Amino acid sequence: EYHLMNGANGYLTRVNGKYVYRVTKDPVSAVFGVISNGWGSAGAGFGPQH
Repeated sequence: EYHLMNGANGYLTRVNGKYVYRVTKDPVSAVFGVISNGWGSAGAGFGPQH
């Protein structure tokens, strides 16, 4: 086939996209962001969202 026709490794490549979305949604990603950023809310962001 040809990539122009439909695109080789198109849907397969996007498979990782779903995993990324789930990871971002999870609080784990937020932790990496807060820790990496080095800036804490110390008010609302800090602790449970509630």
